[PDB]
Formats: sequence, C-alpha cells, structure tokens
Amino acid sequence: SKGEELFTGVVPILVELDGDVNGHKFSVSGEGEGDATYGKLTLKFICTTGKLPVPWPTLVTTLVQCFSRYPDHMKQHDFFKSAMPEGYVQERTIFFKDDGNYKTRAEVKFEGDTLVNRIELKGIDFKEDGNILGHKLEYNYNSHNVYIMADKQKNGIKVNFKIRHNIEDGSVQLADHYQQNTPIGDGPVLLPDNHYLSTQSALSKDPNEKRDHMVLLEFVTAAGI
Repeated sequence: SKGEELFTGVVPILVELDGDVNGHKFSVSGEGEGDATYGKLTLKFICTTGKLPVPWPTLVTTLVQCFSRYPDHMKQHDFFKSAMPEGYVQERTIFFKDDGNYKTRAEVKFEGDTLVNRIELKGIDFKEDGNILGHKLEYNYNSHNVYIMADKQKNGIKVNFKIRHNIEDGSVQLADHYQQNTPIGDGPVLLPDNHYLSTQSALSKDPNEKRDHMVLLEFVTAAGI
C-alpha cells in the first residue's frame, strides 16, 4: 500500500525545532523510534541552546501522527502515511487560554530511512509571569482525542483538539489547537471520513542526562469509525 508499507517495522525518528517565544530564541533536537503497528513512539529531546524558556509540555504536540495505529477496518482513513514518503506540511495555531499563542509550520517526511519532523515555531503575546513563561506547568501530559476532518479543497485534512495542561496550583489550562495538513507531493492521498485519534503520553527524565531534556512515551490509536 506504498505509504503504509514504510511503517510496517520500527522507523527511526529525528525532530528539529527552531523557536522564538516573546523574543526568547531556542532550538530543540530529538531522536527516537516509532512503531505504527502498535501506535507507539519513544523519543528523547534536548534543548540545544541551553535552558528551554517555555515548559516542555507546551511543545509536545509540536514535536509525527503517521505513527498512529489505524486498525485494519479504518486504514482507508490514514492520510498521514498515504502522503509518505514525500511527506506533508503540518501547520498549527495553538491558543493558550488567557495567555499567548504559538504558530507553527513543520515538514514531516522521510530523509532516507529516517522519518524527520522539521519545525519553525513563533510565539507571541505571552505574559512574562503567566503559566508558560513563568514555568508553572506540571511535568506530565494528559490523554486526549484529536479530531480529524477531510479538507478536499486543500487535498489534505483539518484537525482540531484541546490540550489540558496541569498547572502546579491544581488548575488546568487549555491549549486550543487548530491544525491543517497538506501533502508535499503531487500523488494521490487518502482523504478520510471524520474520526479521531486517542492519545496517551508519559513524560520522564533521563537520570544521566545533564542537558535540559524530555523523554516521551506515547500511544496513539485511531478510533470513532
């Protein structure tokens, strides 16, 4: 099935992000492995510029939905893998409630045998003492549902969801995600029926790592036929 065939085993992942939030510039690199047969991702990310000026949980969505597990009765709805290997552009606006926003543009594609996510991130209008620039997020990640619709005119998909970030004072802050994916190549892609991805993620630290970093484990399965 061409695109799907590229994901039948474990695929190595490389992620590269250049960011600027309220003028604070930073870069992140990550590497790990993806196994779409089990909808499973394991990755380690490092801030290559020193200390990250935002909380790691705020970058999780930005830092490869081609690794979702689509059950066999739904594989006709897997846009992400169908665009491979030429890839897709993934664009987002992320609105943090009562605070600033992220705008992101990424290219996700194979570079040789590696699946590569290259991102540019621009954040504006953050409060210097809000939950983001004030580093008030707990170091954890919740479990969400990512809603996917076909966008025939753009030959891609439109995606919407809300991330719930736990805050150290017991509160929860919403991050409203608006997302558009469009193929890079010219070949035909799968335009899905409406459905959603069910996600779970666990964040941890490498006890031998001295750099500012995040270890991530993720399970993602398509559902909602």
